[PDB]
Amino acid sequence: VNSFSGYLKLTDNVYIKNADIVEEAKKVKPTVVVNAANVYLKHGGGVAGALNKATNNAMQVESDDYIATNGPLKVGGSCVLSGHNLAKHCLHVVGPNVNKGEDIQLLKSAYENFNQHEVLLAPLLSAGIFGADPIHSLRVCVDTVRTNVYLAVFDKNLYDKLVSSFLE
Ligand SMILES: CC(C)[C@H](Nc1ncnc2[nH]cc(C(=O)NC3CC3)c12)c1ccc2c(c1)S(=O)(=O)CCC2
Repeated sequence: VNSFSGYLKLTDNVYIKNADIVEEAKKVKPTVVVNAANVYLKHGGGVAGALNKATNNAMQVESDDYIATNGPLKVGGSCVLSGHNLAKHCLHVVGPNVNKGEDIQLLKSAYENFNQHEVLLAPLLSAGIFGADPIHSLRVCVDTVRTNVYLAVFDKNLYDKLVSSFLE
């Protein structure tokens, strides 16, 4: 139903909340939930692990069948698969992992995938153990995405830092 609540409005199309993306998906029932995926769709840790465990491993089983016949994605690319019990669809987006040496310029391409969907629930791409500067990831989101994006950031200190930095 795309019924989002409790978000701060940063721009006319970008919203942010201190929340777990899994709990937001259960409450909102969005048309699209974004996963911060890797190229072979191995959802072991972080955001991808939280989403997969909330589907009771259905997301990993579907992702393994997709990779067996289609092979890996590219950095900056995306794949629409089922959203299972969390959303109508899951948009698996691969942002660059700068801690593993990948190019930060590809973060723009990663966010450009969001423009194919009118409204999305999403994490902050390439943050956490992917190592991108989170303030820079928020700036790329704001400058690239034109559709309605609801960012769930599950860390109060990081949320407060992002909001303070944006309001400078
Ligand atoms: C910056 C984080 C606060 C954020 N995490 C989250 N953000 C929003 N809903 C979440 N639910 C569980 C989370 C989660 O990370 N759960 C683990 C047990 C810690 C979580 C996040 C944002 C983007 C990325 C990652 C992590 S990652 O997985 O480290 C690498 C991929 C990019």
